[PDB]
Amino acid sequence: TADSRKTYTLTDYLKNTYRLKLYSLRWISDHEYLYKQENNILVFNAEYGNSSVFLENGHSINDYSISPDGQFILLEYNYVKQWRHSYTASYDIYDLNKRQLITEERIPNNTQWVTWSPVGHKLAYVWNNDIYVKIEPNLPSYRITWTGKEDIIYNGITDWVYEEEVFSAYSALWWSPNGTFLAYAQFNDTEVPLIEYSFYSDESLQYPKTVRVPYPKAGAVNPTVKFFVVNTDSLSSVTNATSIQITAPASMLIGDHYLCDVTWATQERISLQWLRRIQNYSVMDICDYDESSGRWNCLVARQHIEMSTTGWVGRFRPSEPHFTLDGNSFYKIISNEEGYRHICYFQIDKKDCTFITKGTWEVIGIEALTSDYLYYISNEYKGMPGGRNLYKIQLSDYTKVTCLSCELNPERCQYYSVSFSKEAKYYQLRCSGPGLPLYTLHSSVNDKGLRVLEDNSALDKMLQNVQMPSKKLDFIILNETKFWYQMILPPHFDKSKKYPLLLDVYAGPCSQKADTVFRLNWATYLASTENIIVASFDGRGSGYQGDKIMHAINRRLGTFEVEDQIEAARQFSKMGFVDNKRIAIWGWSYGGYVTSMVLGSGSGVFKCGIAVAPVSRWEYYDSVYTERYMGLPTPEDNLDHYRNSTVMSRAENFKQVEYLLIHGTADDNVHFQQSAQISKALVDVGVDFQAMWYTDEDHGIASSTAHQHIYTHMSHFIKQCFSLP
Amino acid sequence: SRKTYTLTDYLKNTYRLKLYSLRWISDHEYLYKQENNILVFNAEYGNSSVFLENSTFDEFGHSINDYSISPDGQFILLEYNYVKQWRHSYTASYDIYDLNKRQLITEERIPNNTQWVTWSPVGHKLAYVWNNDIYVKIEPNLPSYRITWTGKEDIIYNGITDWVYEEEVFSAYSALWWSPNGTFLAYAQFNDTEVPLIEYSFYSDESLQYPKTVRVPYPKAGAVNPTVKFFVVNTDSLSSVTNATSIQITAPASMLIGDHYLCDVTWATQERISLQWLRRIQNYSVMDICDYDESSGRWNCLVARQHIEMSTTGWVGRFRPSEPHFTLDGNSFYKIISNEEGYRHICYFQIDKKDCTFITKGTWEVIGIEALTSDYLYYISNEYKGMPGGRNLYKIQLSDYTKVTCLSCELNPERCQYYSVSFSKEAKYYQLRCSGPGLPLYTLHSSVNDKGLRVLEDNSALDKMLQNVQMPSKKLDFIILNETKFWYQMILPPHFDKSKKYPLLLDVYAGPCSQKADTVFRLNWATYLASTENIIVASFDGRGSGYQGDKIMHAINRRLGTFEVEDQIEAARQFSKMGFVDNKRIAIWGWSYGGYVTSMVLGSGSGVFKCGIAVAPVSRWEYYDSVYTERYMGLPTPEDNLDHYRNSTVMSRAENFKQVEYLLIHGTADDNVHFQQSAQISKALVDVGVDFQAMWYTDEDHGIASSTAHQHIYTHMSHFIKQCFSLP
Ligand SMILES: *[C@@H]1O[C@H](CO)[C@@H](O)[C@H](O)[C@H]1NC(C)=O
Ligand SMILES: *[C@@H]1O[C@H](CO)[C@@H](O)[C@H](O)[C@H]1NC(C)=O
Ligand SMILES: *[C@@H]1O[C@H](CO)[C@@H](O)[C@H](O)[C@H]1NC(C)=O
Ligand SMILES: *[C@@H]1O[C@H](CO)[C@@H](O)[C@H](O)[C@H]1NC(C)=O
Repeated sequence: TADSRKTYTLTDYLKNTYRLKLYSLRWISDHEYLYKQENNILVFNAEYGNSSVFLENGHSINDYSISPDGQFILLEYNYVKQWRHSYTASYDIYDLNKRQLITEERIPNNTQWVTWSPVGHKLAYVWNNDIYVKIEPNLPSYRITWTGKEDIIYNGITDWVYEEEVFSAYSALWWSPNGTFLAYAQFNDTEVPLIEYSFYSDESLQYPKTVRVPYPKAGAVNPTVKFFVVNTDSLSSVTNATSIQITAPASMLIGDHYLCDVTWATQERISLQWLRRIQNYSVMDICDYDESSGRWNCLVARQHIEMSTTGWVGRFRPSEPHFTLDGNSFYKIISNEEGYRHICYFQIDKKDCTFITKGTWEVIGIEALTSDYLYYISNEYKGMPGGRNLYKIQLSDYTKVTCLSCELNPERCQYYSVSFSKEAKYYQLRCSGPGLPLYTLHSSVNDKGLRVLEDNSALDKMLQNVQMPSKKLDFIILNETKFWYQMILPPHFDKSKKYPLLLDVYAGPCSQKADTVFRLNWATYLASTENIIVASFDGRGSGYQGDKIMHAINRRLGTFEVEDQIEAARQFSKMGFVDNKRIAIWGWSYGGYVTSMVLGSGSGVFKCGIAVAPVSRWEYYDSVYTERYMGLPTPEDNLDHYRNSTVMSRAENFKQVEYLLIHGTADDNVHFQQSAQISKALVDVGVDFQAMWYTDEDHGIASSTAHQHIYTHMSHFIKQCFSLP
Repeated sequence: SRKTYTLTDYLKNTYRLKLYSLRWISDHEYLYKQENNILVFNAEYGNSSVFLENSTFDEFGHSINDYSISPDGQFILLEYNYVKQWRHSYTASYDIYDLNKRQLITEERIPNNTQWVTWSPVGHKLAYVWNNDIYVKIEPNLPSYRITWTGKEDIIYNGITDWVYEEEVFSAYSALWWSPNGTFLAYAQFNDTEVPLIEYSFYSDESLQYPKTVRVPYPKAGAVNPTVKFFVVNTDSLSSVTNATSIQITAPASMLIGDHYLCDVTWATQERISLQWLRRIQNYSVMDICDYDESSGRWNCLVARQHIEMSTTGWVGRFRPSEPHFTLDGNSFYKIISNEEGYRHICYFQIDKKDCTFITKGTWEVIGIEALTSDYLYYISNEYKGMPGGRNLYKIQLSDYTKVTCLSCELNPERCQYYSVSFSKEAKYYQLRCSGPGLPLYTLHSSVNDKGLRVLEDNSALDKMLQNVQMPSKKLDFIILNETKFWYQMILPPHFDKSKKYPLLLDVYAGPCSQKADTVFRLNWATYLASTENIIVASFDGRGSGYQGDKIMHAINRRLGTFEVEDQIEAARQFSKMGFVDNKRIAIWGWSYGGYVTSMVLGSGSGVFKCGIAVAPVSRWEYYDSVYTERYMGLPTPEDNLDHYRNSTVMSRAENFKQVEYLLIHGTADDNVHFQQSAQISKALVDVGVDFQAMWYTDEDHGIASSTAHQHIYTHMSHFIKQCFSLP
């Protein structure tokens, strides 16, 4: 009479047998959007529901991109991945009057970035590290920049560290809304040291190649930045156009520093956010074009400073300013007196700022700013850090708070994100759990529910045939403070049996792993098929619960986060249904670091662990991330905690545990170096362990074949550790 | 019951073999280090005195790695700051102590980053290499004379080898040869300008923030090789007012027509030198004999004195052309050469005649010529009892070479079947070294009447320790497959029941030229496996091992990864049907060429092997070096042998690994078999969805021989095997 449905199996996960539909769409105006219906790209109506085929069923096309004036379309193909965001591609442009490929002045192959202007059909592209502007797809490119040099000078695109860590994007250029100006950044990596690693390629390659990338590790030379802006409107200087530099404020010129972002606030006002390499001080420069000359006016009474007292500035970087349409006001998320991030309103002419939200909860992002409302996401509802809901607040009197999503579907839906059309006339709401993802469309006017876009009924019906695990989300209180955790529980869970326990850890700063999101992943398999409980715990300083929790780790990575994982397992351990002799832990990247530090703790709580692409020593990781939390590796600053918080210093304690260490050899992010040094430390101390390298894989180990292999291999390891035939 | 031989005993050298390492300094005396200081011994009577007391307060301030006494006993050279490079390559600091006073030499010292130093064969001249250039000192306390000016890191090598010449050709770092006197210094120059680099990462100390890329000129199969020149200097010509002049000797035109190697150089007299050259298609070698012309300063290589070596069945020599052994007069020499039925025997040559007379014959092989006097030749062979894995010393009369005496065969027939020998100057005395199958035994003899003089070391101390350990036994025997017998050994666990069912590890190497079944006493990993874990460790010599004639050896010519692999499987099969072996628990492992075989075996689909360990395997011959690879495989081109290069990769057999448990191990700083090779294996297994185990050892080279890594790799392999064999 026991349940005899199939379980959710490893093959299920790897083959993606059970598909989550995500209804991915792209707004193209205020009332119409783009959606791929299987083989076709449809255009839809927001007001109603009429759709029409836009493009229906040699070159595999990676993406299509239409100009804001509807007259041309770009398609990229021959797509070749670089780093996380960076790519090269070929581009051809077609007409939108006569669906015909433009034959003449064609964008070069090996182009690195392309972008329409916000209006009209202007195009700027980056190729061999220099910026080019096409006045029209048929006419000739104008060369804006002549300094570009492989691995040395980057114009209009980022170098490695700016791509991964500060911009989270490859693009380093910014059209004015007019289309008049084109702003761009220039990066100089001349003195940045290179990470070099072997790349083995196809078996046919007789000698291995070595990849060389400018990559500043903690306390190494950082690249330098310059900011320029060019007038594309009138630039009759066809051979040599004239670029106008805006310097950082003298506040920044005292040492090395970063450009964090640029925002055009109006047609002739641009905002620059700079940050010192000691990332506890950031300045906002407001710069105004003066038509009498060709200069810009930054440094004045318009500077807005942000200092961090108990940590660093922002979560992963200073918050983005949102400007009014007549932009001499802007809204920005800022940590307040009690240490919770809320929205402050700014006036551009001096003054401080005025908060318009408050409470023991955090605004995560401002999603849209209209002439009458500000929309934002927060975890206010039900006091649940792991929840996310859409809110709107009235502009003039900001007391008026409506939640747009909270009560839509409170059982199924506790984790919302949003996508607004042009002018925020409509929005797609995206519910990511704990139910099956639910995707709805709304009009802002009365924010009425128009339609349900996707309800994942299909998946739901399939899953009825499968023994699926449940997820429990709750909290424990260690010394005065609630700390949240989640458990993935085997089907037909029986609190009178003993189950093995896998702690899934990331535990990096700014981070959150106990949440309300629905996932089908490796944990799903472990719970369903192998009857393993998979838990996650957010300790000090996980994110989204105030600075007192988040900043607890400042200048002291690999202490309190590791501590809290241990004693979380101890508490989990005390409940009757957890087998104390079969507790394990695994994690990736920062999670690999914490796993390794836990296993080397000597705690005696954990039987075994798996570390995938771990950091091992903070001097090995990039300057922007680690220096944010760790300061600089010098005697004068924080060298001392840099040295006592390596994995290698704890190798002796690994004698007690079964350890599995995995790393891709072409990891450009966390370098194979880091695991190479862990293994050497373990060897030197006489500790046995298991290892696996993945040839030519990077940080994601994300090739279809490698993806399957790694999870297969980890499943074998876990099962043997827990004595599961 | 008694204690077993445990893994720790192997790793910690608990039970040590004692050696007796001596250095003949004359025709009747040898040096020997006893505990701390250096003794000099009279061979006839065995009495000794102190040559150098236990007082390194001459340096005192540096700990000495090694040292070297000048031939005339006047000086001692000590090295410190020893820094390993490749297999034989290293760099060091050096001081010279003048033994006939008390003081070290302080002015005109040997520079601190020196790459190689050697005394002359007599007297106390010195030649050394520093920044890739050769220097000579006529006296330790006189200034150095610079001989070469072209030296350039990683590009021009004077007096020292580049990678491929060090590893594969000379088997040494040195590329200089003093004449016997020695008035002349001969040296080779290597030019690696157009040789592609192998690049790999070196991670170094934890404190190194950025990994460094190591770049080494290394010719892979069918790439641009280094070129060589050869010179000789008249050292007696160096004076305060006289420059160094380096006379070139050019290769013969039969070599100059294409790519070629310098194989070896042998001084025949104080005025006569032999050089062996080898074509890159290694089917053809030429030996030149060159005479010094007094009033010219030239070296004359008469065409009439050339001798050429060709093969049909295969390549020339075992790993290289054999060495010539010249008579005192220098007008004749003896060389080991393959005969009509493919057996290596001693041929006698006159330097001006092409036709050579064989003076030994039989279905066995001469391994080496050890000594030549005016009346006898001494050599080692495996003739005795028809056992290819035994070695005995014989002597043969030069006149009636039909008169042969075996000098070691019957000295101790049960305990001693594997000998090597060290003769004195002019061969008045010799030390016999017995290496198995019993405990090592060292003896001294007089050549006069092959009288035994005394036992030097009998390892009595080790035997008595070993009486309290459960030691395994060694069985050496053969099977016959078709027309031929093939030899194997088994390490047998103590208490060995021939009806009970034992798990079997096949220990394999099986590279060309090689031998894994023999008479040697070893304390190793297999000893622990047998003694502690009760596992039988077998090895098998198939096609094309030595030392059993060209018929067996050349069988894999141009076909690496075929018959070698077949024969290991067959061997396991014939072991299988023994009542004392469990066919459900057969494993295989090997290192280097042995890792390749292991891998090709496991990927075979044989069904024989449950599991397997490959340590630093070759996976694809295009990845390995020109000299070794092309010897057996020719060139990777359509017109030659590319078809089989492509047919003999481990990667091609990836899908067949589904059925076995595979552990793949490789050091990341392997300069010899590059990590690339295992990296391609792993990728091919990944791409085919085959699970396996892996281990890298960062910064370890081909031998994985660092103290801690050695310990780690063996305990890791032991865990793997035991779990394979359901042992623990
Ligand atoms: C309905 O939407 C389609 C999609 O583009 C559009 O073409 C059509 O004009 C819409 N219908 C009306 C009457 O607006
Ligand atoms: C980049 O910086 C280097 C080193 O300071 C300098 O020589 C060079 O002029 C800079 N390049 C540009 C285009 O600014
Ligand atoms: C050994 O004794 C012999 C015979 O008395 C003597 O001639 C010789 O000097 C001694 N050798 C040494 C090195 O002690
Ligand atoms: C080394 O060979 C190159 C040819 O590639 C040549 O240019 C150079 O002169 C050679 N060096 C010597 C010392 O002959």
